[PDB]
Amino acid sequence: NQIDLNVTCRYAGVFHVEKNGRYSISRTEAADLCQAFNSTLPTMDQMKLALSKGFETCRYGFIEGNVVIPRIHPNAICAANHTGVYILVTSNTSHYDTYCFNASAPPEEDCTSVTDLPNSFDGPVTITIVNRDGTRYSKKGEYRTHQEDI
Ligand SMILES: CNC(=O)CCN1CCc2cccc(N)c2C1
Repeated sequence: NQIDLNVTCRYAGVFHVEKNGRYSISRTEAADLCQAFNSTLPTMDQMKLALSKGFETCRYGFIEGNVVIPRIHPNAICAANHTGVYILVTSNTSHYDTYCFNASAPPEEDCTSVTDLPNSFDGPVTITIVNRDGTRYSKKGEYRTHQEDI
């Protein structure tokens, strides 16, 4: 009973989280996941500021209201070569990664590891934070508050 959470650097408090390295987070689960990081789904304005500080990914994820990919450099296989906060318009499906926003993070690029899941609750799941440099932090708990997500 195990979940990997792959996390990025924070940029103006905004970071990306993948569950088990595959698109697998619902909108409800996304909010709960950010809450476990003492974070919220970013607003568009928060994401735009993060982008301006150097944030980009090649993965769709929830923010408040939309599913997006922040892009700095044009890449043909990431958001069809777009730059800026690319907004997903048309999709059949409901499960993505998520972005999260931590107000207490540093104001610009913070490429240190994440070493805590401070607001996880009691539960049976081994949850492992996996940093891009491979650094891991594990704890037993839960973060999902909606039954349909478990
Ligand atoms: C096109 N696919 C991607 O861009 C996936 C990027 N993933 C790849 C897997 C991974 C593992 C640990 C931490 C992080 N941030 C990541 C990021």
